[PDB]
Amino acid sequence: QEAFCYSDRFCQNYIGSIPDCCFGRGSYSFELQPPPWECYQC
Repeated sequence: QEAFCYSDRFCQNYIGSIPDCCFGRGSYSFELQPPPWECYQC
């Protein structure tokens, strides 16, 4: 329910994991700090 949230769309700014990831700046992925294209930008 908690995808990894990266405030930046390049997936390298991990702020944690939250299920309300898209209620702020965030790109979410199910992997730890992957390449920019592997995250979904909110």
